[PDB]
Amino acid sequence: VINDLTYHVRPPKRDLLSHENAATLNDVKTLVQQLYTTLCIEQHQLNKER
Amino acid sequence: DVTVVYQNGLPVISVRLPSRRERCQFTLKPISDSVGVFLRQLQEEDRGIDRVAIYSPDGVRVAASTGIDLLLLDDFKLVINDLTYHVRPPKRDLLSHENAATLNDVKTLVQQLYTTLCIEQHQLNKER
Amino acid sequence: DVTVVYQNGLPVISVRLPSRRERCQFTLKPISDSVGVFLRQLQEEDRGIDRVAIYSPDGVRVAASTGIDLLLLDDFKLVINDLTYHVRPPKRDLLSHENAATLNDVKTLVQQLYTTLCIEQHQLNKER
Amino acid sequence: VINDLTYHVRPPKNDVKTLVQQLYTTLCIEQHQLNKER
Amino acid sequence: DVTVVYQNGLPVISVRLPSRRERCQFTL
Amino acid sequence: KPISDSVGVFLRQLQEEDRGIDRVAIYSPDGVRVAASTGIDLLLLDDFKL
Repeated sequence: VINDLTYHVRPPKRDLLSHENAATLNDVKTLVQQLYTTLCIEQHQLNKER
Repeated sequence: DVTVVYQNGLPVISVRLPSRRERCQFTLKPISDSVGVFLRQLQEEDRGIDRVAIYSPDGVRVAASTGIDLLLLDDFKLVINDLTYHVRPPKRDLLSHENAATLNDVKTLVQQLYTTLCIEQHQLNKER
Repeated sequence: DVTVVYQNGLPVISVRLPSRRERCQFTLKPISDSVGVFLRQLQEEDRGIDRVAIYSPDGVRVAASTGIDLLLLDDFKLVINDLTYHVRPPKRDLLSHENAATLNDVKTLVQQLYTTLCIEQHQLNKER
Repeated sequence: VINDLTYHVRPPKNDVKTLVQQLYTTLCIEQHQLNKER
Repeated sequence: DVTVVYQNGLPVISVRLPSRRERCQFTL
Repeated sequence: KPISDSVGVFLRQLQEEDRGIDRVAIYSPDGVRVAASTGIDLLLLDDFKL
């Protein structure tokens, strides 16, 4: 969107990833993030440096 | 009407804005961001917000020092200038109270993804 | 009226703050956080706080760059402009004797998973 | 671009798989090291 | 819904504002 | 001073007199907002929701 001109723009789409594998990999990412938040890794991490 | 969905590992929160009354979305890193950065991002994207603040649902205000993902374990009340929004889709999933079973889930997904890509052939192709 | 709560092994200090008379809670760190920036963010959350100070009740000022874990054992006296608050830290239980190796194995393994995930966009960042 | 003339200046001079392979070996370092120690 | 009325010699225009959706007035 | 000051000058003085204030306004006896450049004497004709 520019001044009153809705240029609808698309990229030349390259997927290079299946949908089910994307869902599994997203689950892996979010699950590691939730566990990092859950058991408070960075506290233990700075505790080793201390 | 505030939602949040995990697209590709990042939480994508989507929110209604006062000026121009368009819903806007915000993709934010759970680790490199505090809520103060998020409120800067709200008042930076659209300057029609006089006051914004995040309320934990006990009425207590979540100040601008906490982590995003620390706040994403709970649902919470978002206050734009007058409209409040108790936002509760953050998809609280860690009800197991067992960390080892979640790591079993981790290696289950990893072995599944290892198998479905036939990646050992790619590794031998790299060495070849 | 100010309480200190352990959430996820982290101290949460909820404060009855000035003019917008609310509870504002602070998610802190024992080690990386210190008094000199805790008071900075407390001054950040309400600009109208003129004089803020903190000390163990026999002391007159606990020092700047005091470790918060040193303060998480003693009854500090929190000082705001009109208000004083001497309050206590809660008790921190531990199972670091027989679940120690198991939980630290889990901590090490999930940190290795996290540095597997996050390192790719950090290599390029450090290269830039 | 100058007002008239044109310099063709000549100066002299997958990604998911690597991540999931590092992730796969991250699950199976410790038992492999404990076996290789013996 | 914009109006303007002459209060004491000055035009007092009153207008709706997007943020907070309160009508505001302007004496000019 | 009603002969020299506008609403915005009074509100910036009320703003700087504290620091813990962020939102200030002067409303009508009705719900509408008196602007910044309005003269004080026009505001002191009647009451107002501060």
